[PDB]
Formats: sequence, C-alpha cells, structure tokens
Amino acid sequence: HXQGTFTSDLSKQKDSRRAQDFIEWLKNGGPSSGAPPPS
Ligand SMILES: *C(=O)CC[C@H](NC(=O)CCCCCCCCCCCCCCC)C(=O)O
Repeated sequence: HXQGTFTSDLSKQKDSRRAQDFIEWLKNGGPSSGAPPPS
C-alpha cells in the first residue's frame, strides 16, 4: 500500500546498473574496447 510506479522504481535500479555498466563500457573503451557492449 502507498508508493507507486513500481516498474519505474525497479527501472531506476536497473538503469543505475545498466547506465553505470554502459558508462563503464564507454569510459573503458566503447566500440574501441573490443568487449561487446553490456547488452
Ligand atoms: C533485472 O532484470 C536483473 C536481471 C538482469 N538479467 C537479465 O536480464 C538476463 C536474464 C536473467 C534471468 C534470470 C532468471 C532466474 C530464474 C530463477 C533461478 C532460481 C535458481 C538459481 C540457482 C543458482 C541483469 O541485468 O542482471
């Protein structure tokens, strides 16, 4: 009861992770990394 937008309150956590993972991949190298992207 209370709270709302449950899928968003999970999405922010998956986005912090996926975004930090994607920023890691770009920071680390991006297409130049060679590692496929976190996807
Ligand atoms: C949010 O989406 C977190 C998970 C996400 N992974 C993926 O998107 C890939 C698919 C993961 C499927 C996991 C299914 C687990 C089923 C239950 C297993 C119970 C037994 C386990 C025994 C060891 C991510 O980004 O990490």
